[PDB]
Amino acid sequence: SSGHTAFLKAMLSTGFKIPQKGILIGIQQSFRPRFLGVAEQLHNEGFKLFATEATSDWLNANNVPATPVAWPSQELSSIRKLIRDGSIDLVINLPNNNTKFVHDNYVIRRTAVDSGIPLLTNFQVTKLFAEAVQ
Repeated sequence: SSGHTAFLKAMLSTGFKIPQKGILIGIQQSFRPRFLGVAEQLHNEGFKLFATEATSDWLNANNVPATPVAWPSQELSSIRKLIRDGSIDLVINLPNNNTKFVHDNYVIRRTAVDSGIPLLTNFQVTKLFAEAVQ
């Protein structure tokens, strides 16, 4: 494979650029309790949050606004379309053992990297990305 327009634009970046638009949130259902706090914090900082339907509804039900998106396999807007037109400039995709979503998660991570979008796949990092008031 190769990278294209989105990727080249990323190679022109400085390295200090911090996401501003929206954040796609992908997490295993069972990890919801611990993540809610980080989500709320990201929201309270001006980020628009996007998540797969079930997760988006859970977020909203817990005072954290979020827009639902469809799983690539179940194509609710398309994740690639959002990443493609700049609505999502950061992707949080943490481990998920659900067989039903393993490929979708692979595809989501690959789409982010292919377009030079920062990808957070560890909760530690993600955890500080929010507290840092960043």
